[PDB]
Amino acid sequence: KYGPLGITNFITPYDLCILILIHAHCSQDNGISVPTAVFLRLISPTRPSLEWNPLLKDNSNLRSSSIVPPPVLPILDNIIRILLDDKDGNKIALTLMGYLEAINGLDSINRLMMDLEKNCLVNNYRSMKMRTTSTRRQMTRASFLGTFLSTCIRKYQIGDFEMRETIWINLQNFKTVFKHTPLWLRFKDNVHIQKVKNCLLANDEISVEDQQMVEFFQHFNNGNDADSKTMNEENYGTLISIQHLQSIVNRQIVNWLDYEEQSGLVFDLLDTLSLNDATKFPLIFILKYLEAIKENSYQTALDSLHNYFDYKSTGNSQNYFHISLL
Amino acid sequence: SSSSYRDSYFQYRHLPAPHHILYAEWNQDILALPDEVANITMAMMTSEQNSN
Amino acid sequence: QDKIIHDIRIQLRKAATELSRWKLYGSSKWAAEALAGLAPQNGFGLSETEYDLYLLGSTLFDAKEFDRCVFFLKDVTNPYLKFLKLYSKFLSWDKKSQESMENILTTGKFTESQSNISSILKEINTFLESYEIKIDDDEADLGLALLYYLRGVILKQEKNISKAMSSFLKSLSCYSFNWSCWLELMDCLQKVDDALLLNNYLYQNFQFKFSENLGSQRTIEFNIMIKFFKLKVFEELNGQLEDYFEDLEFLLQVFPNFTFLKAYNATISYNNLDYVTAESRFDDIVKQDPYRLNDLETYSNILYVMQKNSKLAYLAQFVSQIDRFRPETCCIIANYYSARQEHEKSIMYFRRALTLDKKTTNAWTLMGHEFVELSNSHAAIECYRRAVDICPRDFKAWFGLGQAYALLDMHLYSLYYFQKACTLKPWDRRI
Amino acid sequence: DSQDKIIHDIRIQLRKAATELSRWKLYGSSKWAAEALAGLAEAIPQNGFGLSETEYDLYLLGSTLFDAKEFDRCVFFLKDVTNPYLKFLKLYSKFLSWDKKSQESMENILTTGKFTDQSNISSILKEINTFLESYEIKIDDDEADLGLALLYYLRGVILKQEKNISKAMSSFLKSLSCYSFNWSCWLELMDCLQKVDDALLLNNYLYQNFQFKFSENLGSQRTIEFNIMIKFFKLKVFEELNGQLEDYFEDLEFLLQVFPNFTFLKAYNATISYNNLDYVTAESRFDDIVKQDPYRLNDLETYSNILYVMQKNSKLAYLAQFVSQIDRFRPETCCIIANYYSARQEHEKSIMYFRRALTLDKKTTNAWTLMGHEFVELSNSHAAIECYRRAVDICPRDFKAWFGLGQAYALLDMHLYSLYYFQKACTLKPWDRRI
Amino acid sequence: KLDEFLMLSEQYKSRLPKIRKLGWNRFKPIGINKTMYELEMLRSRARA
Amino acid sequence: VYGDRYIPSRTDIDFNSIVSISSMVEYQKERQAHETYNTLLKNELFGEMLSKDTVGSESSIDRIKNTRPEITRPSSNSVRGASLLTYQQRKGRRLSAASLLQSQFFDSMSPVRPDSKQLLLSPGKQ
Amino acid sequence: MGVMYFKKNEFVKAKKYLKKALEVVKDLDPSSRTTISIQLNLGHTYRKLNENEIAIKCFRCVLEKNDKNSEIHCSLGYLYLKTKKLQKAIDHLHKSLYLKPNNSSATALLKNALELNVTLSLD
Amino acid sequence: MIRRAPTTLQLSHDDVTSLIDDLNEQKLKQQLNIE
Repeated sequence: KYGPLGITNFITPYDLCILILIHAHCSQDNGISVPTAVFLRLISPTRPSLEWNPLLKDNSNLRSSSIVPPPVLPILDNIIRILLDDKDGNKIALTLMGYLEAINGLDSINRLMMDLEKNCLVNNYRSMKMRTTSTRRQMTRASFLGTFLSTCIRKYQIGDFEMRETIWINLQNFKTVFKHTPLWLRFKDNVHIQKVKNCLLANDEISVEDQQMVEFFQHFNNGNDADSKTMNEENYGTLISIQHLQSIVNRQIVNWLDYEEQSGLVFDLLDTLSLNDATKFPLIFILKYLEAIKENSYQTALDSLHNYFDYKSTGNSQNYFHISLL
Repeated sequence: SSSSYRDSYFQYRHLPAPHHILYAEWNQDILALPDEVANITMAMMTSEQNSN
Repeated sequence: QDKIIHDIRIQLRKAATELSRWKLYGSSKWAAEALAGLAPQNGFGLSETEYDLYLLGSTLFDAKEFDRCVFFLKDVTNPYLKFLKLYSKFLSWDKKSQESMENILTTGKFTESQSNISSILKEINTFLESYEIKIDDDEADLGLALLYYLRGVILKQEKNISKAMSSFLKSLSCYSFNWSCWLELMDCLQKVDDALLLNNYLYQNFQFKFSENLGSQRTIEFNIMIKFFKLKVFEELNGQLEDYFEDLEFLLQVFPNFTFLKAYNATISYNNLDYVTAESRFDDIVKQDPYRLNDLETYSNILYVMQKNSKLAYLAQFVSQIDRFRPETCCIIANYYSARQEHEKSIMYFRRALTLDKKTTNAWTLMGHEFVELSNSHAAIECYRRAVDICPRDFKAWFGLGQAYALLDMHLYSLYYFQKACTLKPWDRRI
Repeated sequence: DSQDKIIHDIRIQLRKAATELSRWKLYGSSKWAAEALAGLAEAIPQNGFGLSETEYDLYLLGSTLFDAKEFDRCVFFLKDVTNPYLKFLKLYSKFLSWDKKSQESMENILTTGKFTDQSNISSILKEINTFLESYEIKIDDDEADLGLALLYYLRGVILKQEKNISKAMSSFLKSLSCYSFNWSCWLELMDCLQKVDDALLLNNYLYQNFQFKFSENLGSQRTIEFNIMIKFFKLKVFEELNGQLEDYFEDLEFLLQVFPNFTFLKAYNATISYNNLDYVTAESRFDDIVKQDPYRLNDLETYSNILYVMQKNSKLAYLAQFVSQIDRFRPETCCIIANYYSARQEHEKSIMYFRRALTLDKKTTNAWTLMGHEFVELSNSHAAIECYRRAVDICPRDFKAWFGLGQAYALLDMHLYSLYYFQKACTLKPWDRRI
Repeated sequence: KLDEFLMLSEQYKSRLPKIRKLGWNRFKPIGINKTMYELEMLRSRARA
Repeated sequence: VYGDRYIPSRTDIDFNSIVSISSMVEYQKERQAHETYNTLLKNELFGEMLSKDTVGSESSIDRIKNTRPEITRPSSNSVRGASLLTYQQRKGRRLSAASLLQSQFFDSMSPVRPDSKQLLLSPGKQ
Repeated sequence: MGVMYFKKNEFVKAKKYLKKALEVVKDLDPSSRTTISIQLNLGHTYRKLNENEIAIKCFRCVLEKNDKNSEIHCSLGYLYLKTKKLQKAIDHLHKSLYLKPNNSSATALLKNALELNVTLSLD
Repeated sequence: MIRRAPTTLQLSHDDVTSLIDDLNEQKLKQQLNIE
């Protein structure tokens, strides 16, 4: 599940996973309602901004009155293990599994995005009661999921084609990573995928001629390894936004300061930053600073401390020199 | 058809990096002329006086 | 066939190497590609003290340091090394020779002029007049043809088309088997009745220099790409065809699995508005040469009419995967956005594709259509105008102006614009 | 006597050296090879390749599709070829397809590197190793052709980009032994060097246990003492790393005799005076370059650097207008103008060009410190701190970046907080009065 | 701290109508000596 | 004698000092009277940084007037103005010559800087 | 002098002196506002003299010498409108208004060409 | 010493308007013959 890590201001493959589930919940054709606990664990880390001063203030507001589960890494192995736990969660998990097999192209991704904006998302509740002829559940902008989906929709129209192209390379790279895992072998065939996949694959408008070359366009791009692959630039294994990464690091340092976490996965992934994510995300430096104190390293701790206060000072419009010295 | 077979003008392969077209606006920048336009910085009829 | 095909191989090997030697990428790319489709002879007039300059001039050109090449060859008395300096001098001017009005549209920034080529043209005339051996008689060689070809294209810049034909035909007589020279000959026609008049010139008045060429190639009718000339003219403008079907068959038997012929052959189906047969012919090319990107925007254009967005989206994904900054890649992507009714964003990618060649196929016209759906009606009419200036043989460019002016209250302008396009394509029922 | 015989030898070799390197469509050394021949002191074409007429047709398709920027299409047609001359071309096409492709992928990314300081790349590396074992020479033999030597160059450069140093060094030495006079090969070799003590270890290896293939190279050249690339290595690494000089004086005057009109030598000679804070003599040396070679956007970045200190604003204003007229896409031409715009106390505009000059080529890390200075004169200390800090994160061994970052804190009242930055800069260049 | 996503959202929103707004003001066709800005101005007065 | 570009020397003038320096019918006469007093005050009170700076000719008053944020002849055309860091300035002094002792002499009777005296002695426009 | 004698509507000594000037400077001054000016003036005298035939050729040769010029295109369009060659004059007019924005006289002449195109019914 | 642009004159308004009027005459009189 490991891979190079990079901050992305676009639709991460993790973001579509929530978009997959919310489509199933709102469509109400299958009668599967995603448990409220599953949602509050997935969208909530993506919610913007927590902030954390290095020192001089400890857990003033970061502590939650109710204990919260750890944020979820953007790997299909970790996401599935949440839904899989329920006795009926296989039905919920396979719904996510089925959709990820149905979306075989970039146009299919646009189909899901187009579907939600036109029908599911609703500007205000005053138009809700007039839309009693809708066969699918509708959502308000101000709701918990409504404000999230608006940002996700905004993050799709904010990009050119090169943006949409990176979505589909990484998702298949993200999807094929889960394929080479023992968990996939246990679910190699469950026949619920085939039923749900054919539910959305219908109305393809062609099955005899174009589908022969549709496979060719997909297969040639993919690494069939029959010949030398088409050469392309190195692509990141995992894509995370700034806000989601903030939730992972804030939870990690708080847990370090004083449902099982994955210390090995988080630490390994954070060590593969392209040195420009570290500038956009200064807190990686202090994560080394806390570790350096644990082993009582003098020179190593100071360098990481100075690094954190050079990037943070420039990012903060407010003067932070008087905080760096303390 | 036939597009890249003609070489009678500046094309996408004559410049070294094909991705320089992404910027493609630096050509239309008038460079500040040497002496008089130094006064417009101070001001931010007067520029010609500083040229004099 | 028999020895005729063997005689083509040896001489076509020449046109692939010498043309590539003197920095003519476009012509050599066609000739080299023709070797693969077809089922080290070295020699040049140079001295040791002058051979170094060619190595010096060639390697600086390859590093794309155009201007420094001109200085280092300030004096060169070699018959045809002078061409390399003059070629670099021409392109160094061209990259900064962007018309002010056209530039606003192609960029959107919204913010010595031509006397160089006047000196460039005068230099070529001065050098030729003082050169030892002229074009007449069995004199001259490959090198002089490049000088005349370069002289012809500069002449076309000032729209001296009448004298441009004489220069190009004179270059082809000296040296044949140069594809890039004939492409510039296409743009000189801009009419239908002159093509047969030019065809009459080739059949009677024109003659080849047998000294440079190999056997069975001085004769016009045994030549192989005089058929290529006839193939190109009768697809750009139909008119009245002479031996068009018969010579096409002979060129198909030769050059097996040649991708350019198949793309040309299938483009005929698009010109005949037979879309169902066009896709099948286009698809076979994709299987054979997946990494060939030339004339792929026609494939997107055909798919646009059929509105097979699912098939079209994968084509854009496949095309953009292997290359993201060639003119056909951006043109296809820009065509994709139109299918999604995002006419406001298709301009951006059409804009990017234009800045790559600025003399493309009908990418100017497709830019104009996207403005019309935005009801701008003023960018489109001027965007349509630029396509007229570059290629006055484009039916869609003229029609867009007449169609756009029809919406405008003054319909009297639209009569003239429709009249010109009427002569170009009288067969259309709509016009 | 013997010197004239050497001159006649160099011309034959440099005519040969620029031939195949340009013929094999790599311009790192081809451009430099012709430059050396042009500046050589005044005192039938040569070509040969073991290719069959059947496979030679593929070369024309491969070579012409290369410079037409369609690298990927060249790979598909040249897949099944087995000749080592062509096998290098296919993998060179694949590598440049990736190297080009990576450039378009990141343009908003200014800083380059990994914070802690492949799979697609490893595909090329495996093909090199698989082909190398199958072929029936595998170096270390007298009958070693140019292509196998040239093939090792690709193996070295592809290894370095994976950060597998100390194995690319050995590969370059094997390629260099079989074929010298490959300037681009030397530069990659120079890059992997990091400290002066490494150069002394590398310099010794070139002397005791290093010998060239006398079969491939022409006579009276394979000798290490009379070579030219070994000399050019001495002037390059010994001074760019500012290392202790040895066997450097007698070589420099030897090169000036053989190469009196070489543009690269004089500019390097001018840079030596520049590096020693001797600006007046540096100006005279550079003035010969502009008159002799007016179009050279390679070392003018120091020329426009000298003029800023000289306060010759008129002369600099000439250069900004003249340099910008050639082209505005080179890294240097966007650095020449920025100096001119900085001298006129217009910082909000000069700051723009320095970011521009860096975007075109991210290897030019010298522009980070200059970009930092224009913020301090703008009374914007917060922005400057990040600008300096990126420079040291690209390469920690940057005396300019540490000092420029130390001052920005010293300008503020935070005197002690700047002591650490100055202390770090001390270890880089202890032998400096300024620090 | 300036949100890089938020600032890049306003940048896209600003440049989007700018393509549509191209023909306004300076742009003038041949045979019409008046630009399209006041074509809609007189059109507005026509109904009103 | 010429400072390096990459390692500039720092002048004594501080960040906020330039913020101070750059700060700006009988009403017109009073406004003109106030402006010359303010310019003279900031010229005299400052200028130690400006005296250490500069290379030749010119004046500290010209440097202050050049800071962006009947006329007599201007000496030199440099418009550098105030600056935190200087490159050209490396500490160097000209040898004493008879003009210098003439200059230090007309300065002996002056309680203020010669440049300020020239500014005040300059006639305002009537 | 040729301009001077054109102003007083003599149109004979003007032509003679301008032709003499042109034969004097046949060899030199191929460009640079001297050959262009003299040939344009001579063509204008021929146009006012109603000898439009040679005027066509001289205006054409000036146009091929230098092309970015609104005056040459407007005068050539006027010459064509003097005869009946509207198909070959409307393009020149359109190019002239492309080159220079206003060209009020050119606009009026082009508008008249439009009404002619309406009136005519050629196949 | 520098020479300015030599005096050149173009189509005035009076002659072009006269040609307009004559052109109207000839596109006005011929349809009377047709009718």
